[PDB]
Amino acid sequence: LATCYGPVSADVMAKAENIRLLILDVDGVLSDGLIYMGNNGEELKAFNVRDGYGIRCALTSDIEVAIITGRKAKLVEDRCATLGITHLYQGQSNKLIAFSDLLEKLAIAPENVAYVGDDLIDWPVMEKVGLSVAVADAHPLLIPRADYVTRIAGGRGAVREVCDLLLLAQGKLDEAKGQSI
Amino acid sequence: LATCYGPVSADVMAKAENIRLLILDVDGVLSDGLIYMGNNGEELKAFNVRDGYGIRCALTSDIEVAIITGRKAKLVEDRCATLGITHLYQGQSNKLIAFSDLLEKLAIAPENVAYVGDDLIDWPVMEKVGLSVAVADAHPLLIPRADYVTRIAGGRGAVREVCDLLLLAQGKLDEAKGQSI
Amino acid sequence: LATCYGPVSADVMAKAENIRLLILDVDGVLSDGLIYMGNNGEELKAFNVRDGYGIRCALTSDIEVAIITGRKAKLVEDRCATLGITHLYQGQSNKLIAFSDLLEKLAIAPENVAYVGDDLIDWPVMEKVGLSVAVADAHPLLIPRADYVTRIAGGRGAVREVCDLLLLAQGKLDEAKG
Amino acid sequence: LATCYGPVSADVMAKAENIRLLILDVDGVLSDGLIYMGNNGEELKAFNVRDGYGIRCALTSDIEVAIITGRKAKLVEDRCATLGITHLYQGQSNKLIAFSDLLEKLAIAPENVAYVGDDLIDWPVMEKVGLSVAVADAHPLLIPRADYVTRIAGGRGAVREVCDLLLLAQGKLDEAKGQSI
Amino acid sequence: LATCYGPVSADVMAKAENIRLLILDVDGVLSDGLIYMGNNGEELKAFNVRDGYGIRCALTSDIEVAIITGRKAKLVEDRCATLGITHLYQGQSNKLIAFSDLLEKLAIAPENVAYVGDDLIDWPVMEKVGLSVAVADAHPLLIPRADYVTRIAGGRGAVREVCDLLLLAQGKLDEAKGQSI
Amino acid sequence: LATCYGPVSADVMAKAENIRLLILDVDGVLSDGLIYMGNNGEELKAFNVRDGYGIRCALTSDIEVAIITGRKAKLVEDRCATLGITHLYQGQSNKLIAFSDLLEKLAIAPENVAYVGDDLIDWPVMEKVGLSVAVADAHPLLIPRADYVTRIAGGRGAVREVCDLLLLAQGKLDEAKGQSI
Amino acid sequence: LATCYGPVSADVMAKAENIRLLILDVDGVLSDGLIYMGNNGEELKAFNVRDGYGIRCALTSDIEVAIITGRKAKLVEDRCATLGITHLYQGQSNKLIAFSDLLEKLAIAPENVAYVGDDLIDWPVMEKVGLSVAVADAHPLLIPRADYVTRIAGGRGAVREVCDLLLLAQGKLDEAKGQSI
Amino acid sequence: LATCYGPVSADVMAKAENIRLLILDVDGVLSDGLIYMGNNGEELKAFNVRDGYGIRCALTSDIEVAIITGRKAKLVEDRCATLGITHLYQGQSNKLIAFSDLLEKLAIAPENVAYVGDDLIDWPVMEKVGLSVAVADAHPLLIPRADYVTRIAGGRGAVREVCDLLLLAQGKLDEAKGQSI
Ligand SMILES: [Ca+2]
Ligand SMILES: [Ca+2]
Ligand SMILES: [Ca+2]
Ligand SMILES: [Ca+2]
Ligand SMILES: [Ca+2]
Ligand SMILES: [Ca+2]
Ligand SMILES: [Ca+2]
Ligand SMILES: [Ca+2]
Repeated sequence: LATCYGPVSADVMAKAENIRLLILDVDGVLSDGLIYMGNNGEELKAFNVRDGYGIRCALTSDIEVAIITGRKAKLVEDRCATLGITHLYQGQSNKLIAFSDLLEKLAIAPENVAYVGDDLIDWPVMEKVGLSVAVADAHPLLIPRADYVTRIAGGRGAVREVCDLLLLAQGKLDEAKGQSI
Repeated sequence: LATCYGPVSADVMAKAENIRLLILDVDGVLSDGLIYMGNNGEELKAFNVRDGYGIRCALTSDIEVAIITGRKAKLVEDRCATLGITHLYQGQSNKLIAFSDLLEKLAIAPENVAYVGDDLIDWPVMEKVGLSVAVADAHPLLIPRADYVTRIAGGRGAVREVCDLLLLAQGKLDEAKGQSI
Repeated sequence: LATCYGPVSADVMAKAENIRLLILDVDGVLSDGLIYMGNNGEELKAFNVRDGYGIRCALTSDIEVAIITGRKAKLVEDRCATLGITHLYQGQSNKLIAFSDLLEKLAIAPENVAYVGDDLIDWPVMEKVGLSVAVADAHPLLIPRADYVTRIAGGRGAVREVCDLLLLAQGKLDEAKG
Repeated sequence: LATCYGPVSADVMAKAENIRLLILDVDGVLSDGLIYMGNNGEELKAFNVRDGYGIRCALTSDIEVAIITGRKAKLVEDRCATLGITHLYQGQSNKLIAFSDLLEKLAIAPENVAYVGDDLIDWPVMEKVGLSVAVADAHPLLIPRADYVTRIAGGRGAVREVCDLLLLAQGKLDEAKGQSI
Repeated sequence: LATCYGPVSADVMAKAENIRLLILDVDGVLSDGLIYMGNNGEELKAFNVRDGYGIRCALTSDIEVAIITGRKAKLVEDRCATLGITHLYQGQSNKLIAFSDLLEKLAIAPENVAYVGDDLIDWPVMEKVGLSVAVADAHPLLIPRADYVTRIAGGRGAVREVCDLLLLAQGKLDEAKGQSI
Repeated sequence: LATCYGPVSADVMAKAENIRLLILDVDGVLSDGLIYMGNNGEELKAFNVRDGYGIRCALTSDIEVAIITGRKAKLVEDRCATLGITHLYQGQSNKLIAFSDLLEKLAIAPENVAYVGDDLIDWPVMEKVGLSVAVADAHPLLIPRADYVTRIAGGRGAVREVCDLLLLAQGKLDEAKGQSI
Repeated sequence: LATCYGPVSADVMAKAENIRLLILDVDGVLSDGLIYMGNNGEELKAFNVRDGYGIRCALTSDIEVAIITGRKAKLVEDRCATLGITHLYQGQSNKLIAFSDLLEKLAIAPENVAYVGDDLIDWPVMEKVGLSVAVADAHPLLIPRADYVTRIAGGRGAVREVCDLLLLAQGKLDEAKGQSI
Repeated sequence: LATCYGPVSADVMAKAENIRLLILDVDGVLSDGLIYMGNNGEELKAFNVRDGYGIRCALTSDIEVAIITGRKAKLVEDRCATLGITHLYQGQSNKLIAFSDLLEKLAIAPENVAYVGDDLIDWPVMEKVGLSVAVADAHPLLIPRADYVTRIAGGRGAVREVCDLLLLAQGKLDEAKGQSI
């Protein structure tokens, strides 16, 4: 099965077909893994607009989007607001707790869940989900564990790539509309 | 014929000869597709100074330069001011509305218009223009659709490349002068 | 739409749908452009096995395969014979002559012909065909002229890529065998 | 776990551990996919010496090496004789005849069988084996189907790579000895 | 000996086993060598979260992490505060003074120390330590002097690479746990 | 002769031997050509620390460093202050004026001057100096005009590279000591 | 000026404009620098067909082509015969001897001569000619010495590139025609 | 000190200054690792002529060049003949035997010997010599063990690089005169 990023297995496509919830890591997935820090305590993070468009397409194609992140920042709240992401868990080490809460609130089986991570701290959740995704430049020890490895790096369109994959699998890609913000 | 970025087709050269208006996307085209967000509500974007030089050369050589963007930020208005861009459309989901508004105000035919984009939301406009351009690292589904694909990535000199192309085709490249800002 | 080598335009896919004959340049297209010459007058040329599979797929799926070369070698006859190619023109400077001979013999319109080339001498023929193809590492001046530029280089699987494209466009890719 | 070619999944390492027979494709796997032909009818094929060493290590460390190829030439016979490969099947469209012959002769289950191929014609065999492998530069559609994809290209050491993996997983790589021929 | 970044020498793995103190450069090691400066006198630097996870792993595994910088910035104090780095030295031109100071305070022999640098100013200290490390994109002249050259660039996970190496050498990597901060 | 960035011509080394003044462009030479802008008028630019070390080595080794830039920002003054650069020209559209002034004030012949540029507006000055330099990623049309093309891209160490070259040509490289700032 | 291989300097184009004779190295220039030797005393060498087309264009556009090679083989004579090269010197250790003979025979000044080489043994002749050319993958010490360094590697179209440059400079490229042999 | 392939360590250079004997592997060192086999029992192996020039330079500069290879072919004898190599051992599985014979015959201490290899079978010999060299594309497990790793791949100029290194260290590089064969 061909995609606009390269061929994927029938098994990966079958997994993506069932996804009702896409959970995303922030650092190294939605960003390039950097943290910008200033002398007056300012903190910045870079997000990618094409990911934003992808998220918008998913959110309006009956695919819920969630975020579970180890750090905690107001800027992430602002980013979730502008994209319309209502499910946000910040400052969590053991991400299994947020994951159990998500499966509870949305009444959703783990087989209908996809997760995109970039480090070993993400694997406990990724192990349980229907479609585990590692970004192109994730930690070397995570890459072979995931169901699908993206072609695009974290913060460069890896999330858009996953969004495109889910929509294509469900026959929603051609008629998908979002906002490139 | 020969350009400093590599050979281009005669058809692309001929399209570029009639361009009286260059419409530019912002995110992914004039920038590398990143939005910097802070904890105090700050927002940054990165612009390329060699693109600035190209835009100046275009404006000072009878080629109007316009911007249509899906995002809305004051920093964009500032950047347009410093470059002497007077045509700015922000927060536009359906870019056809703004595109139609531009052509009626400037009294210019769609064939005399070039558009440089990076995502699928730009295509409805790009389809109608004389010279459609996708940046090197545009969305993979956009690339095969455009009349021309730049060698240089978004935010790295892709706009300059397009400006160089228009000027050369119009025999203005030798005499064109600008400010590297 | 989507291909295993990456996205292609609607216009290119429409062109590939109509192809009944694929004409192939040899040097730089079926080979990496190299000529091996020996002291006893030996001559070798390298061919790609995956191109072979693609040509066998096309030939058994209603797509005829032809060759027009500027060089002349017995080894090229041997290669065609093993692949079941019957239309071979060697030592052809002006490739337009061999081209007209093919359209006549097979009773085929130039719109239903694809040509894969790598140098400027191939252009007079590529201009006339429905689907012109330059290989990834073709001469720089030929590349922007073609309808489609391959992702794979000459002798590396560029021909297989084109066979894949024709069979995909014709809905034959799944069923085809080589 | 970690290999000298990069991390592999526990799944691949566990599959490699269980392997008693290694079936190898020739063209595009043991060679770089090229057929060198001459005017007098001479034919050449190129092989990699570091692959040779790996085959000698596998054969000396209780792993069988077998070849199923669609082509037929005397040179392939000669290569196998220099390596001590006793199981060779040439000129076959359907590689399932040879694969099943190899299972009855060695009394070996499909799971203890690993296959290295580079094209779609190999897939029927690889589908049924314990560890299916595709070389780095295999046909794009074959790549996502394999359990393992080699880092090294066909004819460059993709076979050595698989031999190194088979030996590592079996704890034989430390004291494995071969001849670089 | 196999790591997830590729093979390392037995001597490097032996040196890495004895490490109780890891001293790190900031600029070009924890960052990509860039200083972001503003008109109101702002200063930003970028850090890598996967480096943070590595640092947290070392500190919780009996490996002290310290920093010696030639620059002085409040932002760096903040980054150290998040990671649990208690030994910070800023504004220091001659890094030997800070180096001698650390060994005296921690009662540690130089052979039990590792240093990760990127420029020639780091060498006088690196020469003395048990394990000297130059990052992948360090100054050309520093690279051949170091015991180990990282595969990953400064600011992109070179520090995490060293942490992973130290933990594997000491048999602590499997059980090592940190926070991606 | 051999340098740590690769071989250089005998003419380039002879030209570097005579250099008493190094003139640098800012944008695309000391930076990667990006301008960061915010919604509150904030302006940011990124500088490279290893460039800073080079400039420090040059200034302390009897090579004067000057800057001529077409933009104007306070942050550039802050950078020049820290590096000890006293010759700065901002908002300079025609760079030939600042060049004439520098030769006048410092009593220096153009043959003893080096200029590092990245765009075509730099050329009128570069044409007159003893050693003209284009950065690796300078505008395509400037590259073939320059006496030397750096290996390193602008804002990534292109200036450190030129600094190393001048110091090597003059036999000051080993004696050179600066601050990594 | 712009070429299909990228920009070249005005000085390079001026040198190319005067060229009446192009002299070529064989090994590393017309070939990829390989010698194929066999057990029966067979010797092979690889030539590039697009180089042959370029050579045919040169000879038919009032540009004499000649070869000076340090080795001697009958295959080279055969190659020259197919291309119509009539000036061939083999087994040539001091290439200045053949160079003088050629210039005497054709009554041509050193300035009207171009030489394409790949190794240091070629420099004494290259130093004297109007246009000296080192191929992209020439010996690293030769590269900085040449007037022009080709973009394309030896045996891959470096000679075609030089032919293309001479024809363009002399205004003969559009109407130049050869045979792809 | 600095070389035309990049900086080497002061240790590697000091080792290179003592080298009187250069022992070379064949397959993967003087060639790219390929064995060409034919239907009528023909064998070919490709040699690099720039390597030949380097070997000629070594042999004329008080550096003996020897060969120990695991395979056995008349073509290798022919290649040694043309280069003037008289010390050739073929079909050697345990290379320590021929190594002991060499040191015995030439009356040379192992510290004054250099070995260039590409696989693990070379290591027992490399472990004993003064300068062990692994080629750029050697087996991954060999690379970290060698004193020096070449920039150039086997059969592409790796041997030339080593020759250039020995001559440079002994002050004979500009001196060096050979035949490009
Ligand atoms: Ca993460
Ligand atoms: Ca956009
Ligand atoms: Ca051709
Ligand atoms: Ca195969
Ligand atoms: Ca530093
Ligand atoms: Ca600039
Ligand atoms: Ca040569
Ligand atoms: Ca070997």
